[PDB]
Amino acid sequence: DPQLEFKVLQGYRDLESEMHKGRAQVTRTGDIGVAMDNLNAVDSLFNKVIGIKNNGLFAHDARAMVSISELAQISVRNLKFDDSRSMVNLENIVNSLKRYMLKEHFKLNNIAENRNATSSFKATSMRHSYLQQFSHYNEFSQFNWFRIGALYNTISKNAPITDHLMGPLSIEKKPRVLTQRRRNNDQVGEKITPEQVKKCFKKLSKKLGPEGSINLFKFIIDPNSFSRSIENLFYTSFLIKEGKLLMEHDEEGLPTIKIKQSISHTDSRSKEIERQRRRAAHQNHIIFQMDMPTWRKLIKKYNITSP
Amino acid sequence: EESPSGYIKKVILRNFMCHEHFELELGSRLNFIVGNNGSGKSAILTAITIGLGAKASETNRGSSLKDLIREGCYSAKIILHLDNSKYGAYQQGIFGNEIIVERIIKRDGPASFSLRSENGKEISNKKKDIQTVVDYFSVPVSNPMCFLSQDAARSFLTASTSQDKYSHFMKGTLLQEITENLLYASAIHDSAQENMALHLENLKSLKAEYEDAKKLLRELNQTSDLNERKMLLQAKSLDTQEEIKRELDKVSRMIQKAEKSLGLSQEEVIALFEKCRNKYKEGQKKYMEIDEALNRLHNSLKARDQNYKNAEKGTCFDADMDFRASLKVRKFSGNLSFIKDTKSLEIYILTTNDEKARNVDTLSGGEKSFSQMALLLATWKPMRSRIIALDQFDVFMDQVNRKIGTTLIVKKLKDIARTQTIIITPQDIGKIADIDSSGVSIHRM
Amino acid sequence: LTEDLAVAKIVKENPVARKMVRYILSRGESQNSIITRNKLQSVIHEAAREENIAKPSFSKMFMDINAILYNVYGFELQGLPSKGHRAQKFILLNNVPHSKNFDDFKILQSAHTYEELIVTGEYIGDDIASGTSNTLESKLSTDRDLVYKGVLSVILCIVFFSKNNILHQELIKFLETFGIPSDGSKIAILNITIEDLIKSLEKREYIVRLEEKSDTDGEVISYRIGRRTQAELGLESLEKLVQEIMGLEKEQTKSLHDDIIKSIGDSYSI
Amino acid sequence: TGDATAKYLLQYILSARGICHENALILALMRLETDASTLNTEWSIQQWVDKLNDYINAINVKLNLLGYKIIRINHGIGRNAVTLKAKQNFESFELQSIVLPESNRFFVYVNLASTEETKLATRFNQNEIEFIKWAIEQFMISGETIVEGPALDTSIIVREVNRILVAATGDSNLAKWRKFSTFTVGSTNLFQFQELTATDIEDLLLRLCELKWFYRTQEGKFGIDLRCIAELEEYLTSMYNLNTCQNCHKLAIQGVRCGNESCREENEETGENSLSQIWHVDCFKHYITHVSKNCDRCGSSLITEGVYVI
Amino acid sequence: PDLSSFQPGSIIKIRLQDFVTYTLTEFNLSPSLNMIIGPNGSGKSTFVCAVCLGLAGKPEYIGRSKKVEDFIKNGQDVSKIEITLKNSPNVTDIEYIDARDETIKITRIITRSKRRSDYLINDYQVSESVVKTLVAQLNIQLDNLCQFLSQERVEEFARLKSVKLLVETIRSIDASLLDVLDELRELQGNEQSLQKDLDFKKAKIVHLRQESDKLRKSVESLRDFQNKKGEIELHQDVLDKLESEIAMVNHDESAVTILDQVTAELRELEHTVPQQSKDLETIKAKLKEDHAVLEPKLDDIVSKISARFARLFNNVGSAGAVRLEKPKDYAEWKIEIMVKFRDNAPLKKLDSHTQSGGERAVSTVLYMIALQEFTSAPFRVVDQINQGMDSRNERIVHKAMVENACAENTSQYFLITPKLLTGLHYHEKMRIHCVMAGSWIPNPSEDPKMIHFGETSNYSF
DNA sequence: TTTTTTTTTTTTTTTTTTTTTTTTTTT
DNA sequence: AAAAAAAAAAAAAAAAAAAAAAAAAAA
Ligand SMILES: Nc1ncnc2c1ncn2[C@@H]1O[C@H](COP(=O)(O)OP(=O)(O)OP(=O)(O)O)[C@@H](O)[C@H]1O
Repeated sequence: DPQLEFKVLQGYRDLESEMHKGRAQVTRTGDIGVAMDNLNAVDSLFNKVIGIKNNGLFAHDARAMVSISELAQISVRNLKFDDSRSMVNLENIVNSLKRYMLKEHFKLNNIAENRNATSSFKATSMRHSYLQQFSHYNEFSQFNWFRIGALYNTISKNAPITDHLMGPLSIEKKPRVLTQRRRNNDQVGEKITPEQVKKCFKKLSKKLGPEGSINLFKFIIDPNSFSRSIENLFYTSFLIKEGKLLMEHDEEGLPTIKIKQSISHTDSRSKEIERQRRRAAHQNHIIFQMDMPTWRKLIKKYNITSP
Repeated sequence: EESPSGYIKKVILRNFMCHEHFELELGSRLNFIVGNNGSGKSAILTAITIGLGAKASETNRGSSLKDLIREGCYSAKIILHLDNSKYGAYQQGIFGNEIIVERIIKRDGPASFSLRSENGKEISNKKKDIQTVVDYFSVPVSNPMCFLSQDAARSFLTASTSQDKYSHFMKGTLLQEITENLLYASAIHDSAQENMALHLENLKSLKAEYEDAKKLLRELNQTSDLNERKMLLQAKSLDTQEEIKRELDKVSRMIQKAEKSLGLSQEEVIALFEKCRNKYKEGQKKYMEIDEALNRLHNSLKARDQNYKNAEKGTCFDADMDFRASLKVRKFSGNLSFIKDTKSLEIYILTTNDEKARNVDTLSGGEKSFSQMALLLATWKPMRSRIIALDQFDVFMDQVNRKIGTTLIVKKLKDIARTQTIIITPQDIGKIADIDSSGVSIHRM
Repeated sequence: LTEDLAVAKIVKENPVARKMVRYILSRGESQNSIITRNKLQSVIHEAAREENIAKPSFSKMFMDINAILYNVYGFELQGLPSKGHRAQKFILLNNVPHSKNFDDFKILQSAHTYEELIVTGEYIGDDIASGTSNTLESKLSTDRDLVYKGVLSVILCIVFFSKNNILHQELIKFLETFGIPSDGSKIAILNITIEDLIKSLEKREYIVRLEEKSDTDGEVISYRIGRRTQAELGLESLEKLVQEIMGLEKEQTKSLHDDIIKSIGDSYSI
Repeated sequence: TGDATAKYLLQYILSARGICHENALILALMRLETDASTLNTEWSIQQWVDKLNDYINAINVKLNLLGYKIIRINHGIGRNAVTLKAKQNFESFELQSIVLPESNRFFVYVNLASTEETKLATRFNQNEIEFIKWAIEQFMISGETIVEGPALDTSIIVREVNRILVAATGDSNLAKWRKFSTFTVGSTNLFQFQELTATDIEDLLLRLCELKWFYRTQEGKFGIDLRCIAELEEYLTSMYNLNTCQNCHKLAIQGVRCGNESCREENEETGENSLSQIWHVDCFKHYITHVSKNCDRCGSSLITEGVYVI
Repeated sequence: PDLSSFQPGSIIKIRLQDFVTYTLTEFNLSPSLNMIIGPNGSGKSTFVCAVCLGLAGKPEYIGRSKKVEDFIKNGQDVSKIEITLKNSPNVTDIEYIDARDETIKITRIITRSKRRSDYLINDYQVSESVVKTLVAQLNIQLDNLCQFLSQERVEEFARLKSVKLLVETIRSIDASLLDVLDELRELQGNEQSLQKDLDFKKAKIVHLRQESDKLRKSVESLRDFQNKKGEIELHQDVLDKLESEIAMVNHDESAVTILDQVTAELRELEHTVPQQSKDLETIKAKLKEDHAVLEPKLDDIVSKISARFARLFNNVGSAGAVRLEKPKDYAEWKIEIMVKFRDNAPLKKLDSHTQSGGERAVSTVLYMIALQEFTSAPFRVVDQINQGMDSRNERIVHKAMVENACAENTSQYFLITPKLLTGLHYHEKMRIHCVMAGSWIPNPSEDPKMIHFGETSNYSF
């Protein structure tokens, strides 16, 4: 059923189109329900096809599935369980950064400050009681940012290398403005019987007879040309490759090409294996060499067919 | 007849290979481009291969774009008129009714890749667009089974690695994106399950806080009857009491240690209890909702995997059976062994005088070129490209197998009717066979 | 005494490492310390051709480079995990066992300049007609590149404590409580905007921003730790930083490991 | 600790952009001998500066094998001046009331040869180092020119020269030397570059002053400082035809001269401006206290007929 | 034994035993031209695999298979390859054979589990290396892609990088002195850079002399300290002298690691230069000696090749010729067959990425057909040259082989062709082969009576 | 004069040829 | 078990596209 595939592909395209708004929405808020509002629709569009299992729709489905798992990932990262004891929560460490970056400020402006496996049970009125009074400064110049710039340089693993002037002062200048008209304005584009194997067979079983016999002494020869006298040989090779001419040499010397006429029986249950094993009775081939000078020696046997 | 549009209408050539400026239109579903090879045959197919977002390294007719330029010029451009005018088309409201994509290559700087609309309005000049419009039309141009390469046929048949044919066939019929995306989504699910098992410990911490806060409520308002619930008969207030004051110091130390835990008062103890309780009873809801969502996702993924297994087996057997049914025209046959362990596409073919299973490199010519066609025509129903191109399928085989190639490919282009075709063979089949059934056209350079 | 004659022989039999230490020690002076392998090879292919020696296997001169950089002064070249001598990108980083317990000197003598460089709430550095005396007090670094760790320990300590996720607007409205303006006025010590500071901070790969697209609503972006802040830092030393910021001594800090880990989880990842 | 100590001290010195006073390294050594707990009681400052010199010799062996070097130069404004400027900023944060000999040696970290490897070790663009070279040629050209007038009593060169003159002679009844020549161009002329703009030169001079080589005098004029020794060590000056010291034959662009008619007359036989004999402040102090009172080139007397250089 | 016109090294008649479709069949060749022909997969293009395996050749030189015993007709046990080749008057130093016999027969009998079996030279037991050197001494090589190309390597010609084209087109005669000349060039190239490094060691010596100046300064500083130590006796002139020596001595002298810093590191740099330069000069002299003799004959050969090639190439429709290049210092001497197929396009190179199947096939034929006189090779095996060739580019590629094989002084052209065009132009000394098939053939596996009967060359036997 | 578009340059990342090296059939 | 070309493996080389910066022109 093609129509079902067409329409469910359209539905897949629509869901993939709205997927970007879905992803932005889950990125902002942190709500999982958008991962399921489309999961229901993709499960629907998946099961809606039951008669042909056409690839490509499964491919769109795979893209939709990795996208839904991605939205689930974005949502699952956005859970936050805050404790009252854990002394690393955000508004208890930003209000300690804003503690350390001003100890010299409190000593400079002389505005002094007073005191206001443990299993992590409870500690709130020592690390949120008086470490929160430092929360109303909002001007840059008050904090010594030269003390949490130099607590990342001797605590982290920064690479402290200096600037040397013996080298870069002796570089070369660059008056190498590129060539005008390297190559511009080309814009020149000027707005301006080959196979014929059955012919021999339709001559054979119309003129010779269904069990007649001729030879090289009669068939491949030609009294005027050599082309038409070797093309016949290649046509004979095609015919005997097709298994339609009987070529077993009698001891007189001449070859014998007779129309292999299997008495008409279309039953093949043993004729097929008979032919296959008769070819397995391997036809060690008769290399039927013909030259140019001896084309005139074997005309028939003594230079006479129809010169 | 209905033709889902996406069939390339016109190739417009500006300084390419050996053609300054010639443009010839394509046909309905099968076209014949003949003449003399190189003289306007593989150039057209190289234009169609490149101007659909492919490099020239994997074309074997020029290892650099800047080498493909007509010698005597500076910039080459090729205009490809797709057809966006029927079912399944791509944004008919913006791109008009006939997309026009072109690529401009010059002997220096970056090559130019542009989407142009119908009338001429330039849309987006990016290489990520042409790789999206045709991905929408689903035309795989890179791998040989869709766009065969005249110089790569003779080597693809035999010289390709055992894994080459397998991976090309697999990623060609879309059957590998499914495995990759499903395994990738499973990995995402594993990472999410690990984050959930991590969140389980934080939820345990919240649970411990909720229960110990309940314990604080109990140990706080356990001293209610001792000093407050006696308000019954003291209404006259608000001698012989021999045993009044007994444990005033013990109750004092108890109240001190109870209210001096961290510094909260009685109402503040109950307030923290309520806050931690609400935190726990909301985190529970969020955690369980996430768990249900993940479990439903996982079960849907399992129902994807089983259908994937079924689809793989079905597609492989379809390939096998159509391959054999095409081989049986020359009275020999074989079987394709998709060994999913060593990742192969070994083509075991036999002749009219054999016994045991022969090799894929043993037979040649007749048992080769006619295995090329037989393997390719078992990768045209699974892969559903809207267009297909053939360039000298008969790389070396005589006249009695070219007919049993042509009169088989014409037939296999009747069962499917969504794919346009262009065939590149230097021979003469113009008005030689009974190809008068419409859908074909002659184009000799 | 094996070290001195050892490094002498090392620099002796290998004259391409001697002409490579004085390259990676002068690409990463204090700017971006990453070196892509493609470049490390495109320079080693020319610093060994004109060196009268066949260039050895990369995994030989790599151990040679590490041996030199460790012996003379104390550095280390190291490849970062890109999602051993196979890392696609390498960074320098100090490696001597740090001496905080007497890096008191280097924190003090670079904190003291606050009592002399900003009085009455203005910076007196751009005052040209001033008596500059730094070369006689040995001021321990620059000052347009010391409030670049000043603002990079209050952006990668407000991503190290929100579970490796913080939005853009949340970060701006969480920085404006420090005084750092955001409407477009340059921060008045290091003389640059805040958005361009974040962009150049991206180019150094200290943080990575996530780009979205919504034509109807707009774009929102998040600031999760990049790679350089994961390799040139470490939990074994982030514990030290956060142990000092709170000023609490070694007794009330035993929990800090798991306290951080259950609030930071997907940051020290790949 | 050999690895440890010789690993710490180089970090100390190239962290500070290079240059670092000796009385800071000798305190970092007491920092690190306690960080590995290798305490000492039988020592004075002599053994300490000895051990510092020994460690610098070892580190210099390794570096000279690598291709960089730790020079050991003197700042020529004198013991009392530099100890004032340094231990005047060590009164709030101070170690344990130790006594230091008022020293002047300034270890510096520079590269010897301008190879192709360290060709690009800068933050500056092309135009910016072009301005740097243009500025320094202006510095030397303004240095060669001497002019008459009253010399200020504000700079430390002037107060120190007068103090040591009075201390050596003993008789304070002496007047001012009546000329000055400055190697420190004023701002308004360097602002007059052609290609770049004014604000560019403003912030560029600020950057350079932060890179510890363009110290700015108290009057608002900058010269060139202890990353001159990384720059054409002596042909930096003989290129613009400036000679060297007398007592040590190292460089000097600030101190005492005697440019009177006798030691005057740069070599016009060849045209190279080989100017007068120049001293360092400590060099001049020793040369006047324990040698003579006379310019050695053509027998002058400089305690009355000398020049101020600033 | 009508050996009346067979040139030495040739092959006279093949007879095969237990091959892929040849259980027992015997060819009967001709001295001049034996156009092998027949229907598809008729076992007519297997006689080429047979010559490549019966002249002790390798298996990869054909491309038909990959392993050595894959030609043993599956169903058999052992395969016998009997082939006869005319004896040469220049080939000697061979065991179990004299220099009188005018016909030698090399036969290799491949077994099942033993790929590298024994050989057969005139019914005598011969090892592998002996017959390999004998077939080499018969001036017949099979790796020369200009002489022996199989069906699976016809257009592996154009994929040959130029340098290798020169090597395999001049190893038709001899040029090993070109190899020793390349060795001389690389020796000179390394010597040049060593000399430049010595010229930098010169500046090292200059720096060492400057450091010696610093050493002398350190000795004068030590002399100041010598005075300081010799005169320290505080028990007024003496006191004044002590104060005039303290500040005089620079307290920053770093001669500790400079005094004995360098004494003998430069004499080892100055212990290699002069005779090394003389050796560079004698290398240049020998290089000029070797290069002087090469160029004249090596360009005269190429001029003859160009004349014959252009006279043969003008029939396709536009001009072209072969040009040598000697641009680089002899390690990249290379040849480029340059071709034009119509006039208005320029003269272009020959490679895969330039021309089609038909053009590259025409080039591969006309390059190895005009390289006829200028090499000693009795037989050549052109393999089914029809890949992408239309009528006009097949009649000519065949006519220009017939009129080369029947003019005079003809070498054996092995030509196989499944296709066959009507109205060709045949001549006298050619021998049109063929290969029959079909189960209606009187199988001569037991009776060798009718093993060849039908050939029109032995009309009465 | 300032903003936007063009343009050139640089950087990063893939792909074709090429070398390496343990394993391995072998005398 | 003492030589051998062999298979297979790692590891650098070039190619193409993208992004940033600078120049130039229009408003
Ligand atoms: N290893 C083998 N064992 C047995 N038979 C084989 C083997 N390999 C190939 N054959 C058979 O022998 C025949 C080989 O013939 P040949 O190699 O001449 O084919 P061809 O080269 O394609 O023919 P042409 O090139 O003349 O069209 C094939 O038809 C094939 O079926």
